[PDB]
Amino acid sequence: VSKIIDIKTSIIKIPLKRTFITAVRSTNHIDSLAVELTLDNGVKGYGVAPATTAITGDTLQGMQYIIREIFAPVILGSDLSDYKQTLELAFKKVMFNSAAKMAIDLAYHDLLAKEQDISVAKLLGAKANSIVTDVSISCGNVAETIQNIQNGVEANFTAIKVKTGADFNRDIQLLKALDNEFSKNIKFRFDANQGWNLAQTKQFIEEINKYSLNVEIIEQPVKYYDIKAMAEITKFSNIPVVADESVFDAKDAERVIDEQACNMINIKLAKTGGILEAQKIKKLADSAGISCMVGCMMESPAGILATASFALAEDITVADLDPLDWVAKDLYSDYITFNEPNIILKDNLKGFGFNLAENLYF
Amino acid sequence: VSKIIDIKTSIIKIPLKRTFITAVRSTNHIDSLAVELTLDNGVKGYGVAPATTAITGDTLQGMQYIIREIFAPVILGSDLSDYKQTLELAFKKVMFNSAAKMAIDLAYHDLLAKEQDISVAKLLGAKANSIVTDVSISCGNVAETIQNIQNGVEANFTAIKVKTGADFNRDIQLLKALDNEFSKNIKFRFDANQGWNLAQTKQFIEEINKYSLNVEIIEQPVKYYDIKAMAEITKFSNIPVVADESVFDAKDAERVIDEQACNMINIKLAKTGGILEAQKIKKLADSAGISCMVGCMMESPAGILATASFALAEDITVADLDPLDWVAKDLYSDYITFNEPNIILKDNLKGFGFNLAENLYFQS
Ligand SMILES: O=C(O)/C=C/C(=O)O
Ligand SMILES: [Mg+2]
Repeated sequence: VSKIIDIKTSIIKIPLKRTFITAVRSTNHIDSLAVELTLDNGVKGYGVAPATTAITGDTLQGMQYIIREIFAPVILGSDLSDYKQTLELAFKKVMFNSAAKMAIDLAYHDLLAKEQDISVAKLLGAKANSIVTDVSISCGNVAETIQNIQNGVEANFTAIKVKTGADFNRDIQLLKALDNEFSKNIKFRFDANQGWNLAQTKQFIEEINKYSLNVEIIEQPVKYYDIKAMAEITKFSNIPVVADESVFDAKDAERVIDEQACNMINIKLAKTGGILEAQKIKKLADSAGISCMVGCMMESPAGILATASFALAEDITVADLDPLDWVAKDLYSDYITFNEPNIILKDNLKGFGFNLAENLYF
Repeated sequence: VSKIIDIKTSIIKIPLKRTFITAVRSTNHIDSLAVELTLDNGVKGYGVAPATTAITGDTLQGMQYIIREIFAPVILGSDLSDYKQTLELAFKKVMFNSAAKMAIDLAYHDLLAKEQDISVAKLLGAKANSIVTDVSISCGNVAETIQNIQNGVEANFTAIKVKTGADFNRDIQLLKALDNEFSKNIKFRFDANQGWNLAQTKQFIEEINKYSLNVEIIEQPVKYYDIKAMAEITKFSNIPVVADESVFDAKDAERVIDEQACNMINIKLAKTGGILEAQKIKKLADSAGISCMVGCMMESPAGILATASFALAEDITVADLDPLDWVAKDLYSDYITFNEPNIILKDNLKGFGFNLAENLYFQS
């Protein structure tokens, strides 16, 4: 039987086509750690995860140490077929650092798929190859935001993720401008990234209802830990409420289900620590009648591919996967065609379908 | 008006005299990161935090990067007196990594006290200089466990923290041996490190009550996130239930208070990310009528001194501060008198008094 006999890691930095600015940070590149697992039959698997320290607490340096010194001793010499057990044993030695776990989990799935000579998407049960993404619009003044949205529509996106929560007055006034400039064929997804309080959230919802807008979701309006407010907003709202930072893992999902704190969960592999835990969330959500979407960090097209593979296998059609729009096409053109707004997996790939040759070998 | 003009770090590795084993992990050593903040008047201040990856997720490598590349740009050039808003802005850039935050928070407190020519304990409002600690006992077979406790008793410890949760059958059998070997002048504290399930915890508490033992606390019997079981256990138990891993920060404290999920919170600076957040927890607990104790990771004496200084200032008298007993005396004797089981702060130290630059080479 196949055993994992080697583990390597590599830091990969990808340039962005434009400056990416968040509440805490500004950057021109993506930081990623890649891991390579080698079987004793020569087959190599790969996984790639972002270090988004502000969200998951991961750092490249921490991930590298965790994988080399903590996970590796558990993994080396183990049978591939025992992966579920090996991963449970390995991950229980580390609190948090979900992105480090993601990299390992993905590499394992790459191995499992390659051993069957299929794609990871196929391994996971996917049939369809294509998923629609929104385009993500950064915070800004009303004028430039309206323009950014217009560029998105002209680029063929009909689903628009509008970031809010930085300036509440701006968020409210934006609604008037949206109602004037756009019809109901454009659908909006707001993500406040924890920036609103309870009263503000209610106001924003009421304000939406004063206009005629197609608004699909209100995402993470309040602090990740204020589950009471999330439940109250979910009850108050006529628009589906999405838990993002409130849900990393299956036990977080259990809490928001128990407390009725959202209508939909935004699953991100960098939060879940990869595909196994993401599957557990989807299963819990299905049982509870809670819908799921998929999302990502500003991260490698490799992570996007893994996420799209998971969503296609899980019948998740709502996706915020835009980072492909931020990087050079030739980075992903071997495994993905992005014909906006469609992310389309290429045919006949083995495993995920990307290799690290340039980073690891050249 | 003093301004922070440099930030440097050094790794510290310390060997343990004996093996530390809990339900979560086993180790013979402590890995820590020390940070040094330099003021423009030349005064330096220090903090030290453990990398206990299985508990706080911190690593030496992540801590180094966070402190030098993430926190440092926010801190460098800032006025010392701006510490509260500087730490708030810096800490917002990093989710988790509470031990990295502890190191920086402690270094700031060292500076604050030094600038007033007093000890940190004095800065925080302490009156007393002495706190009593238990000694903790590694998971192991019954015979070796009894021997370790006997060692502790002969060393003058009367409060004994017994690690459980690794082997439940052993845990139950041990109670019989304790009852046979020790009087009620010995006070036991059980800590399962999350290792039991709900049914086991109830059975253990029932078993305790079949014997004659002086049992002070049952600590974190179940998973950190099973707040429902913690509440059920708290309501079932005649013994105070302590939340440890269930409470890192003030918002965790609010949750366990709201859900009646413990009788007491074990405050650790490596979980809170330092003194400022630990003070917020204590205040919430006081308002809720919930008691606090202080605890630690298996960590350097520098973290122990910082924690004792906080406890003394907050009128916290219940302490699991034992790592001094696991390491060479000469590591702490500059700043602490440990007349077991009493941790006594030395007189007339400025700031904490760690004296780290003497033994460590700090680099930016
Ligand atoms: O593993 C440690 O460092 C400490 C654990 C505890 O005392 O709870
Ligand atoms: Mg979001």
